[PDB]
Amino acid sequence: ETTALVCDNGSGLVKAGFAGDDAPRAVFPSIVGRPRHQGVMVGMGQKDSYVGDEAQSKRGILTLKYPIEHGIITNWDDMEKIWHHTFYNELRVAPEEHPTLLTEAPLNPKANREKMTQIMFETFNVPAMYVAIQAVLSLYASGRTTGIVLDSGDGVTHNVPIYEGYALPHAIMRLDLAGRDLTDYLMKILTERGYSFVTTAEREIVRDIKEKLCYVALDFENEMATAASSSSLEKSYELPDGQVITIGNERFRCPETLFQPSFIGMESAGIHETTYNSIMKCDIDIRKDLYANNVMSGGTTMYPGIADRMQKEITALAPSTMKIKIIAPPERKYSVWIGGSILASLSTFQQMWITKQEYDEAGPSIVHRKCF
Amino acid sequence: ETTALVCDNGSGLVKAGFAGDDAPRAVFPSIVGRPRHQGVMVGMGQKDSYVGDEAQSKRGILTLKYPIEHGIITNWDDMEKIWHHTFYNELRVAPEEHPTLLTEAPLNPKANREKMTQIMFETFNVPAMYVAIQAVLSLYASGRTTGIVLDSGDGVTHNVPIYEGYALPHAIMRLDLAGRDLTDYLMKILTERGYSFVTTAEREIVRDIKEKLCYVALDFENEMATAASSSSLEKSYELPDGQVITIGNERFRCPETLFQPSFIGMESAGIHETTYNSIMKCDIDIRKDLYANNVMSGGTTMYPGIADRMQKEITALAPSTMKIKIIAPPERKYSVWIGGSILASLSTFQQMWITKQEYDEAGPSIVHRKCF
Amino acid sequence: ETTALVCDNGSGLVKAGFAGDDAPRAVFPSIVGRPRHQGVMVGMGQKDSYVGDEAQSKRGILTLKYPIEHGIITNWDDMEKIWHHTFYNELRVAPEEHPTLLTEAPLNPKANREKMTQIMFETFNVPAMYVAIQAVLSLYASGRTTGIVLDSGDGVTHNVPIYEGYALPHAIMRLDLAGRDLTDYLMKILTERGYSFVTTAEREIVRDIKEKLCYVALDFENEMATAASSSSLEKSYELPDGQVITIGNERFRCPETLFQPSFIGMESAGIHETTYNSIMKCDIDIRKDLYANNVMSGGTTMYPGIADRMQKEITALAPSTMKIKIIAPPERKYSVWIGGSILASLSTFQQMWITKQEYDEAGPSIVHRKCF
Amino acid sequence: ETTALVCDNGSGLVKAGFAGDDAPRAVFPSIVGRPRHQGVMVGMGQKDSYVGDEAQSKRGILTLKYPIEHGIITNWDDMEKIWHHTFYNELRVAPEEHPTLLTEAPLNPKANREKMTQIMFETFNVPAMYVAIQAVLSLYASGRTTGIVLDSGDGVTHNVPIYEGYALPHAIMRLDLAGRDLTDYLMKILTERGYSFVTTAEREIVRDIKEKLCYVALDFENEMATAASSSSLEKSYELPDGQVITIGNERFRCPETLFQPSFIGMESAGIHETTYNSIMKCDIDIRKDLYANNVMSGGTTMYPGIADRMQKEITALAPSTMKIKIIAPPERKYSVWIGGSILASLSTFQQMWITKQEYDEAGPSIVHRKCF
Ligand SMILES: Nc1ncnc2c1ncn2[C@@H]1O[C@H](COP(=O)(O)OP(=O)(O)O)[C@@H](O)[C@H]1O
Ligand SMILES: Nc1ncnc2c1ncn2[C@@H]1O[C@H](COP(=O)(O)OP(=O)(O)O)[C@@H](O)[C@H]1O
Ligand SMILES: Nc1ncnc2c1ncn2[C@@H]1O[C@H](COP(=O)(O)OP(=O)(O)O)[C@@H](O)[C@H]1O
Ligand SMILES: Nc1ncnc2c1ncn2[C@@H]1O[C@H](COP(=O)(O)OP(=O)(O)O)[C@@H](O)[C@H]1O
Ligand SMILES: [Mg+2]
Ligand SMILES: [Mg+2]
Ligand SMILES: [Mg+2]
Ligand SMILES: [Mg+2]
Repeated sequence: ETTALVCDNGSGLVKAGFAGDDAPRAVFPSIVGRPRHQGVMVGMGQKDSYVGDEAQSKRGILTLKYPIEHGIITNWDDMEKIWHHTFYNELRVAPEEHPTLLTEAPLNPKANREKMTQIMFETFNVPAMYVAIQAVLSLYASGRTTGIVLDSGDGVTHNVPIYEGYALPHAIMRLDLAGRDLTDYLMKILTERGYSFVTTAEREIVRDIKEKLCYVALDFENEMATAASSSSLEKSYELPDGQVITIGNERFRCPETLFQPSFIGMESAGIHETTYNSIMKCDIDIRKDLYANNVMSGGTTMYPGIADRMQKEITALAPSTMKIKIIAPPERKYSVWIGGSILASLSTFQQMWITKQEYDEAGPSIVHRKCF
Repeated sequence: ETTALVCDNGSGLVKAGFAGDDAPRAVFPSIVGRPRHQGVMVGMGQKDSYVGDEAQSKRGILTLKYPIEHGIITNWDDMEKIWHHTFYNELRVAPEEHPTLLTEAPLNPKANREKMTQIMFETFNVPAMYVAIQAVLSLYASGRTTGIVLDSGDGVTHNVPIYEGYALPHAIMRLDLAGRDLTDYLMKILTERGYSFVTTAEREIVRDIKEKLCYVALDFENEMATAASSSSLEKSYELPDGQVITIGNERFRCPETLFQPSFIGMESAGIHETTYNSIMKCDIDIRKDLYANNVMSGGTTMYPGIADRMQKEITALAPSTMKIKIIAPPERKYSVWIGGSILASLSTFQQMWITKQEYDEAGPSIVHRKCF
Repeated sequence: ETTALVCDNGSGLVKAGFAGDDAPRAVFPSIVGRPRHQGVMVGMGQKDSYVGDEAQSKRGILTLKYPIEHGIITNWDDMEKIWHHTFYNELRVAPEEHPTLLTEAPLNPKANREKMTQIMFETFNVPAMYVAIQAVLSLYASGRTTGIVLDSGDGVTHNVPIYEGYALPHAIMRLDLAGRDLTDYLMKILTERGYSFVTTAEREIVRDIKEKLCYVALDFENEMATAASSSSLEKSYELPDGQVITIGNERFRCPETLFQPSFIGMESAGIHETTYNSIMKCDIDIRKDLYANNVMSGGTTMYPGIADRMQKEITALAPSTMKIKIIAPPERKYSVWIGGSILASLSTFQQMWITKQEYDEAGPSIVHRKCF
Repeated sequence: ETTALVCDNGSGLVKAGFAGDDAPRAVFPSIVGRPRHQGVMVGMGQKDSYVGDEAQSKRGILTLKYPIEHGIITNWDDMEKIWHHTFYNELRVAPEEHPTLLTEAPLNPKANREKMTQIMFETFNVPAMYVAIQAVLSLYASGRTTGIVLDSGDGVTHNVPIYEGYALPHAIMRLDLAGRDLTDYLMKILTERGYSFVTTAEREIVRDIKEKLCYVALDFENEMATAASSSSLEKSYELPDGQVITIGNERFRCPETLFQPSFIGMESAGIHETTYNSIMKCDIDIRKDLYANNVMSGGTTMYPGIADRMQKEITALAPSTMKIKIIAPPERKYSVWIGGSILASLSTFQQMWITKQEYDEAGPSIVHRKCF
């Protein structure tokens, strides 16, 4: 009993490590694959399920499926299987040796935090566990206690305003347009170039196109009229089969969906008017200290030039007599885990766990009252 | 009950032996001969049928006929007769002593695998038998689990892609241009030299011309224009009657039919565009690992310089940023049997037989569900 | 200038006629044939290309090729040749006399609609033309403005939800399993009966087997176990050479691929879970009016008993408190053209053309903004 | 330069005439005779070689020899001598006045068409010449462009399928059982009556027996059992020396060799299974139009009742749901020349000659590329 596990179960990518380190020892996607062909070799019951890095190598013959949809775990027969791969096959530690700090998104169903709690005790038998909130932990990474958290992950995007210690739950604006629904819009606009990426194996190619050749336009129409002279923007990507694709104005139209959700047909507003409408529901005296502290996190805020368009477009919405400072640390991808490393290494937290003894006599409703 | 028979009934040449050896103990062609003349000696009912090595010695007075057409057994009164010659007269073992591993081509009719099964139990009374696939067994010989199998035998040629354990049945491209239909094109282009090889006895001479003086051109037109100066290429063959033939540009035009099936008038493409079109129907993530593993087998890939023209012409079709590696072992003629020796000598296979007891209560549809 | 041409260039069968009629005056397949043999008669340069009904009569000596793959035109040297056969040799009208209403599939590449537009002006010099969408025009035939369109043609199958005027482009689920890829599965399951249909000339025989003896099972396993007593289902077809085939359980396994795309190995779902997953991405208030309006069209919805299995299997997926009404008109094969006859005969459309004058000053990007 | 010569050099009988006529002006056998006795008169060097009609009158003292064996010219010192008799002594025209249309059998050696070409220019100095194929020219006589040609001449018999313009070279079934090898079987079955016809002078008597008293049985065994009551079939022939022969069942057993090549010991099948096996190698879509067009030609199809047994025995081999129509014109002996008269009298052919000027700069390989 020395250190604690921090198993950030993201909606698209599991991050796990130890309390204290500044880099997780387990980065692999939340993929549980099933083979779908015949299998004529002598390995009949040989590796019926591939999890994580296994199902990323062998993905041409596997029916991949993300077990987590918008932060809501849909398949408990598979999310147990990633955790069994997480502790034994990748971290190589016993679950019974160390406590665990699980993370989840805010506004999740109340049956979701309980079913995570039921598994970590009745299956893995951990000593103690605490389920934090992913938007709280972005402050501990940046070293603040004040700000609003644009936590655009892979399954969900949600602004959470937090003033000096005190979170404001009546102003969380959740949005279900995230990195998984940008891939599905990118596969719909690569069809107009002729390239047909359809199945789940090609879905992991388009996600790799999105992480390499896709930026955010500062102004959208003037980058659109630049694509009329289609020579200075068409970058080329080299597929796993050796083919090439000449992708042009699809470089910037796929992350513009974060600012124009009418492209994929969502009746809401982008991440510049769900931040501005989450500050205009806070109190007027703390409205000045939230403009100067705009913490971003998540994978979907790793695009080139997303801190420019946030600062350019909130300023068009804010009253123009004071400043907007988008605070984007250059390692903000892992920032939910980095704050999870710090908070599990404090002194004022080692009494805030939930032990097995406390879980017995108080039941699974002891986890919802733990700081909401 | 110690070892197992592996009776590879090829479409033109029966290979039989024991499980464990690296060379079959029975190599003789699938020929059942009938005499066609009068027979004035006292041997009236003396040896009315000659099978295999018998009908290769006495072939001047016999009406030879292959019982197997394109892998499909056409005459069950003769294919029983080769097997009765196989077990007793050549292997000299009882059929009831050892199990049997029969091989057959993929995409054969479903009545063909059943009628082989009916004979091996109700006539020879073997303990157990398993009908494998000839394209699977080329991997066990080469020691791989990944690749596409150019299995150009004597009756049929078929590319079968197999990734790491899992075969892809929706991409098998079968082709009925094989070594038997190259003999019939060679007898049609020896007519233009004047030499008339017509009957079935001379058909076994032309097959012996094809196995000795016929190579594959690397480039076809530049070897054709070389034949204008007709002195440096005309090799001579010495017939069984002592005659000679001065064969020239017919050295390379008969195996060019494997790459130009429009010579014998087939509306398909050669073995370079049925391999390339069998990879372009596989999934895109396994398309890279099939280019680097091109297993060849069968007798018709024993020509001089066939690994050159495959590697030279798939490369003209593949995207030119990555490599093609034609894997041609120097004993690939027997490679269907060599893999049959290994697979019958495993530990994870000795439960995968089909016994007589299991065949009784489950009927002849128990053999089609056995790994397709 | 009285009427308009409606040239529905299908992926497998060209339909052309006049605006106003209820039956097209030109039904012939999209086939451009090249002869592949010697041609020893005096007709040396005599009819080097046969198009449509010509290449259906003489198909034994022709290398037929469909110019259109999945709605995407692959060979512009041949698609011009069908149109030159369409206007002059079959409709017998000048192209310069009447405007033209071309149709195409949704989610086609943006270079495909432009290259059709470039040919109809710069080669045939038509007065005006409009490129509609084939899924829109299925509503005008059925006389509705509300519904989802199962447009299972020959090259492509795509559900398009359309509410009262307003199409929903963020819910089109395209699928590349159509009538051409059912023929290729039927030629792979006639091999297990022994019958080898391989070349392109026999491909037009198997397509004629599919249109006559192939129905859809209501329940699949109970029609499969019916084939164990193989006497009451084996229908016979009489080939062009006078042979017969006794086809059994291949009557219903070839259109079951429309509901089980894992048979030909596609990692997607059938046309019952791409309709249900295209309604579950529409808004919840219009989800009730799409269940009661399920327009089918295309050739591949002409099977016996396809309206039964759609209504039987969406009902297993829908919430079971309200109704599903599959609307299948008994002439739904030509329904893309029937709606094209009506829409070219309206009053509110005769200003929605694209003239040659408007095409000059605005360029080929004037056709993509025309109602998407 | 008005008309053209058509010198059909048959394997047993030279036919020559002019382009336009419906009957050749030169019918005489291909016989070059040498005298073999002493010659005691004063005519020492008097007529050392007799050609054609000369060596048919004086044949009792001449060693006759056919210069052509199975279409292959064996003695160029004699085939020049027939042509020198053909142009000057029988047609009485200069060779330099008119072009020439030579005919030959298909599948002849490539040295045979060149050596004919070398003689017609470098010895006779004709203006232009074209070497056609004898099986093509049977269609022009019958006025068709579709059918299979049973061209049973004197040296060779070969089925050639020809569809609408386009010949199919991969289905020509050549057979070396023809009218010359029926004479040699007739001289072997007249020995059992006692009559010994042995030398070449008596060989021209047996050929005259075959052309007068030999028919084809419709059913063979029932005409054989009719010969048990040997009174109603034994016809009598009157020899040149005044003797008579009472020939019985040898009337029909000598042309039965055309349907039973095992009588003279050939390992092949008759002219009913080399026509049926030459249609079963054609494509399946043209297999119906070859059954209804069975053109016969050549001298060996002049027997009484050969159109009956072809139509009676292909029908036993064909699928019995459609018809067989043996098309036998009543002048089919000269039909190779009749088609040669028409094709040399066309307008689309007078550019398809091969002049002396074109032969100089292009060499003797210009004749093989001329429509194969
Ligand atoms: N460098 C990048 N640029 C753009 N998008 C990225 C990048 N890296 C990851 N992403 C997107 O973000 C997702 C990963 O975000 P992450 O924060 O790991 O999700 P989660 O909230 O589930 O942990 C990926 O699915 C990918 O689509
Ligand atoms: N050395 C050789 N070179 C070229 N071709 C060969 C050679 N040996 C055999 N063949 C051809 O390969 C055929 C034998 O192939 P094989 O693999 O025995 O066929 P099967 O699949 O029926 O066993 C023979 O008919 C012959 O035409
Ligand atoms: N009666 C039928 N039953 C089943 N399938 C049919 C029938 N008629 C046509 N088909 C299939 O539908 C295809 C024709 O569809 P069609 O509507 O012409 O496609 P498109 O017009 O989109 O190219 C044919 O290729 C055939 O496979
Ligand atoms: N009336 C006849 N009946 C049967 N056979 C005949 C008849 N006339 C000729 N023949 C045979 O046909 C041969 C002539 O065939 P022909 O077509 O002249 O040969 P080629 O094809 O070499 O010109 C003769 O050798 C003779 O044996
Ligand atoms: Mg995350
Ligand atoms: Mg083999
Ligand atoms: Mg259509
Ligand atoms: Mg002739």
